[PDB]
Amino acid sequence: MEMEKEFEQIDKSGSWAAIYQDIRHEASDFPCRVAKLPKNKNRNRYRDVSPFDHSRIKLHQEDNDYINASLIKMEEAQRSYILTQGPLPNTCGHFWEMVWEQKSRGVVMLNRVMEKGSLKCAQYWPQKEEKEMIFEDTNLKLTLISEDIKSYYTVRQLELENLTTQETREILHFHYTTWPDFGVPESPASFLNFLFKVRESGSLSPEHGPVVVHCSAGIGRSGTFCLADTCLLLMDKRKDPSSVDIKKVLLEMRKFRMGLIQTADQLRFSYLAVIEGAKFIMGDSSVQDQWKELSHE
Ligand SMILES: O=C1CN(c2ccccc2)S(=O)(=O)N1
Repeated sequence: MEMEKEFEQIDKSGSWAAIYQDIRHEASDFPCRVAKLPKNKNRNRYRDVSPFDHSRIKLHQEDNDYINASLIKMEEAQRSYILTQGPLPNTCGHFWEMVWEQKSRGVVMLNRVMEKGSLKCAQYWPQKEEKEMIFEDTNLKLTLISEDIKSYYTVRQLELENLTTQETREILHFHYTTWPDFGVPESPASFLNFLFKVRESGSLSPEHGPVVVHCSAGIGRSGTFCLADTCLLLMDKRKDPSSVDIKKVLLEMRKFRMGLIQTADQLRFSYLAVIEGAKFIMGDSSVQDQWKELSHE
């Protein structure tokens, strides 16, 4: 595959930093006016990470429709994702409101509530079934139905209810717990095992709203996850891994949200995951169980 040759080429000349910095230089620049309004200062976790006005998700409420989230619509691949920051103590209600209004089925969390001794995300979901959460502001109820804890990730079945209409929906929460901030997965096997788990749940299917993906800022780890998934989907459509230009795809994604993929090594890891994942797309069913093994699930 073209990417495989390119990989060795860059790896040989050890120029990932140069390749990565080039993408940053070419990346799109669009207005983030709403995000910067004074009334929204307390709705942003990082002053330097904001959603573009053109692709930001709007909450369905007259008061304030702002939430730090972006709709990444990949027209070519035919899949959309909503990338957002880890919710703040005051935006947990906004977060579930977004999940409801956008009709999402799954939520992918790639960070931990606490990392490097600091709080990177609010405890926005219930940890015990007996203690449901109620969000007054958005009038939503959230209950833990069950959870399947594994070595490095946990899958929870949640029940989201619109207290206004009393409708109920099943939300699946996929939590990757071993992906360090500004870091990379333990191995592509571990990452791919997790991605396919999300895929097998139907959370990424077009019959549901876009899956919600987030880490702390919603650009680094979240970008890596989406880049890998989109690239695998593309070569799957054509059944031709050579037709995928990883850098072009990343640049296309960056038209919807700034700074996707935060380090040169996260870019390098992306190449590894996609090249590895190609094995499955090309008809090798056995590698999935191979990944499950190596992942030390
Ligand atoms: O790897 C990373 C680095 N991130 C980040 C990006 C900007 C500020 C703070 C943290 S992320 O939470 O988007 N994932």
